Amino acid sequence: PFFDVQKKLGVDLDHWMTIQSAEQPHRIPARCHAFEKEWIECAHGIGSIRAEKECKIEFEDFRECLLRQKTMKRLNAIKRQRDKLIKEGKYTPPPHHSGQEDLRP
Amino acid sequence: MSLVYMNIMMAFTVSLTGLLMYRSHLMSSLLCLEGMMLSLFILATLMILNSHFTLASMMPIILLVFAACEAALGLSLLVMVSNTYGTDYVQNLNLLQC
Amino acid sequence: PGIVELPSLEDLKVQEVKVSSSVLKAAAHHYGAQCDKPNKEFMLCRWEEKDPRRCLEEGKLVNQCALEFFRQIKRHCAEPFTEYWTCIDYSGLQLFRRCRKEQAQFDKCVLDKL
Amino acid sequence: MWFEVLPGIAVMGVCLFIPGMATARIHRFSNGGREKRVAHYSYQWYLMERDRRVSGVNRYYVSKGLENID
Amino acid sequence: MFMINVLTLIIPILLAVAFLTLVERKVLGYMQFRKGPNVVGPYGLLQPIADAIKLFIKEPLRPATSSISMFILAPILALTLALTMWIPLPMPYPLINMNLGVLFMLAMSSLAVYSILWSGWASNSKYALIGALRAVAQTISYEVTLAIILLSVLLMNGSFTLSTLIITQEQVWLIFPAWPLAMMWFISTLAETNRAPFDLTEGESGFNVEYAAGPFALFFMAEYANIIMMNIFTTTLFLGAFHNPYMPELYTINFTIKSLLLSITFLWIRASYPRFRYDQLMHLLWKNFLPLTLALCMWHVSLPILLSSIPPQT
Amino acid sequence: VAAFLKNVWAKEPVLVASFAIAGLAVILPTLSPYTKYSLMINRATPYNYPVPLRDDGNMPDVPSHPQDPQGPSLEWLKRL
Amino acid sequence: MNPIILIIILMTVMLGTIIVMISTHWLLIWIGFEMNMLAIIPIMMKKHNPRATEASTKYFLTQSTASMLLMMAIIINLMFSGQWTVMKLFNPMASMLMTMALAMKLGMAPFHFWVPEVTQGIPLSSGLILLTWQKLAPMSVLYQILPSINLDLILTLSILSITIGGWGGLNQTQLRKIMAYSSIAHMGWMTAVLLYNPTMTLLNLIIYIIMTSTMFTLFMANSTTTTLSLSHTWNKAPIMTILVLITLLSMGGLPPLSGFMPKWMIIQEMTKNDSIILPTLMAITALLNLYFYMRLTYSTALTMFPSTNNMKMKWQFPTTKRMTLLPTMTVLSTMLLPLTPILSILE
Amino acid sequence: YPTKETAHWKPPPWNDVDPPKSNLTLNFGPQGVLRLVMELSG
Amino acid sequence: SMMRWNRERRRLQIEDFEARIALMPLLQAEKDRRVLQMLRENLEEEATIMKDVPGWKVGESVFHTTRWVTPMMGELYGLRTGEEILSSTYGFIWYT
Amino acid sequence: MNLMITLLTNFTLATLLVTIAFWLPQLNVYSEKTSPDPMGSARLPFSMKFFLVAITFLLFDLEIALLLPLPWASQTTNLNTMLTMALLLIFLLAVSLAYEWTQKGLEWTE
Amino acid sequence: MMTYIVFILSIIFVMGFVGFSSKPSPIYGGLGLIVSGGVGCGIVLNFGGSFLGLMVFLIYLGGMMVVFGYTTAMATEQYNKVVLGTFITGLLMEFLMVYYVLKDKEVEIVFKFNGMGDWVIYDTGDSGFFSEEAMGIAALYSYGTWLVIVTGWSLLIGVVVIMEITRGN
Ligand SMILES: CCCCCCCCCCCCCCCCCC(=O)OC[C@H](COP(=O)([O-])OCC[N+](C)(C)C)OC(=O)CCCCCCCCCCCCCCCCC
Ligand SMILES: CCCCCCCCCCCCCCCCCC(=O)OC[C@H](COP(=O)(O)OCCN)OC(=O)CCCCCCCCCCCCCCCCC
Ligand SMILES: CCCCCCCCCCCCCCCCCC(=O)OC[C@H](COP(=O)(O)OCCN)OC(=O)CCCCCCCCCCCCCCCCC
Ligand SMILES: CCCCCCCCCCCCCCCCCC(=O)OC[C@H](COP(=O)(O)OCCN)OC(=O)CCCCCCCCCCCCCCCCC
Ligand SMILES: CCCCCCCCCCCCCCCCCC(=O)OC[C@H](COP(=O)(O)OCCN)OC(=O)CCCCCCCCCCCCCCCCC
Ligand SMILES: CCCCCCCCCCCCCCCCCC(=O)OC[C@H](COP(=O)(O)OCCN)OC(=O)CCCCCCCCCCCCCCCCC
Ligand SMILES: CCCCCCCCCCC1=C(C)C(=O)C(OC)=C(OC)C1=O
Repeated sequence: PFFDVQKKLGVDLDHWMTIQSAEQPHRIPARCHAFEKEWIECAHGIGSIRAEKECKIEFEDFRECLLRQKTMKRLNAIKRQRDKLIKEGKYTPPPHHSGQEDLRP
Repeated sequence: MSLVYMNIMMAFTVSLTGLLMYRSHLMSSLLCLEGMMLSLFILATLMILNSHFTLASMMPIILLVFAACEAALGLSLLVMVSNTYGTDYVQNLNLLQC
Repeated sequence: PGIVELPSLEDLKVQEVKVSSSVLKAAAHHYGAQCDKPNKEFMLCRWEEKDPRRCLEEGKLVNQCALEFFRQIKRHCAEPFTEYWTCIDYSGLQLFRRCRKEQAQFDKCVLDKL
Repeated sequence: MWFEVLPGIAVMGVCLFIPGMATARIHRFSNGGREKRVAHYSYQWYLMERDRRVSGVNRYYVSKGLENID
Repeated sequence: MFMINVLTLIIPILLAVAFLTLVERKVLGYMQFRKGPNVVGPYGLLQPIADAIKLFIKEPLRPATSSISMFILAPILALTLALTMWIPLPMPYPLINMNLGVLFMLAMSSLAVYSILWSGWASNSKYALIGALRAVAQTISYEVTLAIILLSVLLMNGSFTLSTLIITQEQVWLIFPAWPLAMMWFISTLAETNRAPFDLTEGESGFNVEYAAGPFALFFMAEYANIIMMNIFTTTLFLGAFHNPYMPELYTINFTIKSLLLSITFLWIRASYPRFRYDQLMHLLWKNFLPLTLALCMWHVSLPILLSSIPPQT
Repeated sequence: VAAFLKNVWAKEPVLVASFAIAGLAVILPTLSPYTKYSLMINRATPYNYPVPLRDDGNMPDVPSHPQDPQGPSLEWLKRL
Repeated sequence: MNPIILIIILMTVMLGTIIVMISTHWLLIWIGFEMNMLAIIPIMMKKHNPRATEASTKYFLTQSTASMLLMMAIIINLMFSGQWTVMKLFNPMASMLMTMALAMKLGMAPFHFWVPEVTQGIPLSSGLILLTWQKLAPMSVLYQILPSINLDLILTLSILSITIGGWGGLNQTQLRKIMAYSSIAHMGWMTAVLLYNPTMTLLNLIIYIIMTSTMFTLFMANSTTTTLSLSHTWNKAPIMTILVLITLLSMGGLPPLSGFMPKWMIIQEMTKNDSIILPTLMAITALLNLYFYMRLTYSTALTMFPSTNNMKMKWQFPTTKRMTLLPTMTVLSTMLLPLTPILSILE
Repeated sequence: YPTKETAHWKPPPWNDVDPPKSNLTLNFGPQGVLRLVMELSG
Repeated sequence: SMMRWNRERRRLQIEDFEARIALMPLLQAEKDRRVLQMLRENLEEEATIMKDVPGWKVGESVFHTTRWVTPMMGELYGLRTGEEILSSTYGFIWYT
Repeated sequence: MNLMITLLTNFTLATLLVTIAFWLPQLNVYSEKTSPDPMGSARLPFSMKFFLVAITFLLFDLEIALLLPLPWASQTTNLNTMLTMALLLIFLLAVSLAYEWTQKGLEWTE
Repeated sequence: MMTYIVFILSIIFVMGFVGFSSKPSPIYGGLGLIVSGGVGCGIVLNFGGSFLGLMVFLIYLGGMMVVFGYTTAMATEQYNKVVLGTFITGLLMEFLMVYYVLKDKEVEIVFKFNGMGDWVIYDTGDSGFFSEEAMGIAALYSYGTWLVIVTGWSLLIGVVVIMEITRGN
């Protein structure tokens, strides 16, 4: 049994912590505020069964923001190809990627 | 995902297998339990700090407080059984087989 | 999925405000007072569009206005401002309370000149 | 009489004056004749790194003022 | 370049410890109607050198230790934690500027009891173990009031940063608004470093009875470094000095004088009163110091709100 | 009620002082007239950016410049 | 034990259960669990004999392991979802860890090894508190997370619990161990019907709570902890023998008693989802629980075991125990079958 | 059903109370002078 | 004395914060231009490198949306030397 | 960076001093000693008082960990709530101390 | 190799966990747990959590493991193949996992892990004039009223419980 005492009484005992996109002190944003907001605006009011299938792409984007497996895999592939081309000797790194750029500001 | 997450999961699994196989003493079981809590602390803290979840930063303090109260209760129980039998061996806690 | 669009390297080209942190801190109040309109336009565009590629031109205008602010400072009040940002720059935490006298001198000079 | 404890207290006072004076002199010497800059928060560190990038020497205490703008 | 700073921090600590031994002997002598050492050198200036060489050529005890690992490790921890509690001290600029230097010091002081525990357990004597357990209990029980007093004092500062503690006392000394906390803090630091009238291990077995003369000297040197560090911390907390940003030598000389006076007050305390019993100091802590510390903690939480005097966060 | 206080102040003065300090600490902030000053000093500290609002046409209260007369004032903080 | 301290500790146990029931945050679920366990430990050690300390030690170790597994599942769910709302879980590993943590807390087989020893080592009132109140919170947490529960895992745990409970209770002579194995079998039934209709689980939980409370209250009323001391009751108070006979018949699910209704509705629900082998197997296995219940009724009510001489000295005095709510739960556990459609209030 | 494994299994006590299964002595030697033998209870 | 000095310190802190508020629009513009330049340079070098592999699209976003996402630290400094990586990621934490 | 350099320097200086303090009289060849506590072979007596004061310290240390963020928390806008929660926490500290006091918890180590 | 500092610290953490989890003796287990807690606090500090790492040092190590070793000194009177065997095999699985991680820059055991350095996940922006974790902890007295109430009640009840069960009556 889940007795919703808080909704019956109007108190707010643990809803402030329950999500990351909630009211945070000093208006500090999280890394995945937008993705979580979009996923919540999907799943609200349609139940879990419909929300598990209807706009799953919002949840995939949220999970990709959270854990970042695809970005890590893409960086791994790019760096592996760069290492292979560097060792076989047909790629020269640019000056700005070797610490000789004298950055903008 | 990341790598230090894998290391903290493997540390938790090592401490869990240590707890789940007693050797001789109850104190070693308590130490394995508290190492499990420490691994939970590190994992949750790293996830919360990397995710920039500001309001979740209070959770590991509450986790530490509650599990240290748990450990105080366990130490009191260990002291009671040591006063009963003269040692904290796990082979003396076998009266309730009958 | 899609292909992320980035501006070309010529669109990111602008001449910069090449001054240090204490030089910016010494004239920070007058920079906020004088150059407020393009800064607030850029900040409104930034908080509304949520995309720097849609605020590149406003940032360019912000750079132009700041550069003209410092050119106007250099024309009339170079020496008191130089002393003020020097004594600001000596401090480790860059305090405003350790340099009240030079601050008053710079404020008086720029009030009667500009 | 009682003033003979004073050589030992003087040696102790010298040995306690040494670390603070050495630290202040090292911080002033290594940071171009200025105090060591405090960076307790990320905004102050961002100002540190911006000043290092704008120095042109890769050195955060070489501060350039009105001589750089056109 | 930084290693020069580290070396000029840590070598004068050992020099000041040796001359603290000499100064304490001479001051106790002149306070007991006699003289201290004045034969070994001019006014005893060569006494620590002779004593150190004698202790470093002494025969070792060679005990039947239960564990040689922690027998080695206890002086290691004692000396490392004695030397590592100096790096966030502002003199007026700390060697390692820490955002949370005060709580870092609290963590190191709380960690310092493992030397006592391991030295007691490594020795085979059970009476040595009992003495070590009693010393550990006294040490942690005074850690409690150290933490509460530091927490209540910091509410006038606004952060845990040790360098801001100079800025807070730019107007008046912090002993004026927090003198009961200052008295309780001084007694708690006196009982923290195991000094008279709380040095129960010298009254009727110590925790390091089986330790050799060399490691005993290392333990004693760590204890004296702890004494000097605690007095410097007390001076920074309650007796802050005037710091000119163009002349740091003024602050260095001023707090050096004040901390030397506080350490001489430690030696003055140690030769005036009889020792406490164990239950008497437990009564003094759990039943006298703790309720007043809690009351003053509540007072110093609720006071800056009602005075519109919340210190700035940064 | 009256002799009890005298007896307990002659016998345990430390507990009397502790309880008196505790009572002062718990009844004084509700009685002082400076708590509201702490409230509006804490709420007037500018931690983050004051993001501007797009001018639709009807905001007489919102200033168009920092030096404009309309807007919140900290003269009470400057004087106190 | 002080009456006031006992009152505060009991309200702390109920406060922990309430905190688990009403909260929407996983950390608050964890906090309520530790508050409940920490407060209930001194109820077990009321008498201060080595058996109570041994039972308390085993209970503490099991609950701490289950609690650490629960925190692990919560942290994994936070890592893979970024939130803490008590609802369906977003990882199969988190779901498996949480399901096994709740199974360890409930004492279902094969995590059942702590239940009979712990129940034997503690008094009858604390054993009643344990086996009745301690199971309200894990079943509520299971009631909140059923979209994420693996079906094979929970059904395996259920059938294992039922078989192991029946086979374990076949051999016992102490009453507390019999009650523990009976509890294990009933939680097997409750989590068997969980994924199809949790309202049937709530109804079975309520009926089992009432029947267990009646049996334990009769046990402390007669101050009997063994089979033979219970068999002495016919020469002291035969109305109690009639009451334990009807309650033990109702505990076995024999119609038309009120214990028939939970398994009847569970079998009704399981056949709607085309599961016919499992309800038949569970009924055939519950025949073993009926067997040792009927053995107890043989030893207590339907025969007259020999008594001793001092039973006369016990005849000369009346009872003064506060048998609280004993007639109410005696009636409600036997003659509630004609009010079977009352289960719609639990939906 | 007693088996070979369940042969040493005694019944529990009637009151469920198991039996609980001295003080320190110190020899303060001569290390005026005096030897002491102390029977201490904590 | 503490009340007067702490009120003055609060006023000084407010002045410092409002100076930072006046400054930071320019820093925001500079940071945006710098990160856009870093992304453009990394994309061009990826176009130069990622050529032999079949079925590789240069500059393909990993998300299903076209909303701007704040770049990772490994997305900017992933193609540079280890000294800049150490100075950017662990530079603030390790600073004394 | 500089902090762990200083930590390593302190650790290696301490271990250097300890190594010289140990192994330097080892180079002496003084003698071989046979050597054949007031209690000879008595078991350590288990005292509930020392364990009780240890557990009381641990619990008060936990409530200290709760009390620690007060200087940061005093800067909140909700000052009435923060003041009430702080006073409630220190009042719970005082109540636990008073319960230990009244039930003879601080007895013979007062 | 300096970019892999948190990874190396995690390796030391899990190695200490293998060492103390082999249960050689309760005091040696306590020493290994103290070392592992120090290394884990180093991990948290290198990730940016100064306050949480200093809480680990102040409360876990300086305040609680002291109690654990203090109880260990009051039992387990002072003076194996299994301990060495499990230590060796745990070191073997650990170093095999490290080699398989670093050889292919990807691994799967239960979840999928990536072998790159863990500096990639960091955030490229600044936090302004405050630290985020300190504000999150400081919001306990303003937001976490209920959390404060339940934690303080549990602590007081724990004091009462410990006083109850150690009395023996
Ligand atoms: C750092 C600055 C310098 C610090 C001082 C250094 C020099 C002084 C050194 C003194 C000697 C030190 C060696 C001995 C140490 C051990 C003895 C010791 O300290 O015992 C402490 C003694 C112990 O008390 P006790 O044991 O005598 O108490 C008797 C208790 N019974 C009866 C149960 C036995 O006193 C205290 O603990 C008091 C602490 C300080 C109290 C400060 C109160 C401030 C005023 C509050 C308000 C009062 C008015 C009423 C309310 C008004 C409200 C508006
Ligand atoms: C930060 C500051 C720290 C300061 C620490 C030190 C403080 C005290 C400083 C020294 C005070 C004076 C010491 C004087 C010692 C005795 C000197 C002397 O005259 O010795 C004579 C002795 C025998 O000579 P002989 O030739 O036999 O005589 C026949 C002739 N009629 O000959 C001998 O015994 C042999 C020669 C001995 C020479 C000893 C000289 C002093 C040694 C001091 C060591 C420490 C120096 C400072 C180190 C730190 C700073 C660099
Ligand atoms: C290769 C060649 C070198 C070989 C190794 C030797 C290195 C140098 C060692 C020190 C010098 C050697 C001579 C030592 C003293 C010999 C002369 C002597 O006995 O002088 C006695 C004189 C005091 O006379 P006294 O008999 O005490 O009379 C009492 C008053 N009626 O005494 C005095 O006046 C004072 C004597 C002071 C001795 C020197 C100072 C102490 C040692 C300093 C160096 C070593 C320690 C450095 C610091 C270590 C850490 C503490
Ligand atoms: C028996 C074994 C041996 C025993 C003797 C030796 C060990 C014990 C004695 C030494 C104890 C050292 C404790 C080190 C951690 C202390 C906390 C700390 O580092 O605080 C300083 C700082 C946090 O302050 P903050 O100002 O916020 O940081 C800069 C922000 N701009 O944080 C930083 O600046 C972070 C810097 C990067 C991370 C540093 C990590 C250090 C290495 C890991 C821990 C080492 C000790 C391990 C063993 C523990 C004890 C067994
Ligand atoms: C409501 C205010 C806020 C309350 C919360 C905050 C409290 C802060 C202080 C915390 C103190 C914690 C410990 C308190 C223990 C009190 C109980 C006690 O110790 O009773 C025993 C003692 C007699 O001593 P004895 O039995 O011999 O014990 C051995 C020591 N001699 O008995 C005594 O000495 C008598 C103690 C009880 C009477 C004290 C009366 C003090 C009155 C001061 C003036 C009024 C202050 C305003 C508040 C109302 C107080 C009633
Ligand atoms: C979806 C569902 C949500 C939740 C719905 C509500 C669920 C209610 C669950 C009730 C659980 C009851 C737990 C056990 C009783 C609790 C009270 C207690 O502490 O009783 C023990 C106490 C010990 O006192 P002592 O004197 O030591 O006893 C030894 C004998 N001399 O005192 C005694 O031993 C006194 C002797 C009589 C005790 C009688 C206790 C009867 C309690 C159960 C009543 C019936 C169940 C509740 C109503 C129906 C709920 C479905
Ligand atoms: C690097 C090594 C420096 C030397 C060691 C520390 C200084 C020597 C302390 C010797 C000492 C002195 C002088 C001393 O007077 C004394 O009595 C209180 C001791 O304790 C019994 C001592 O240990």
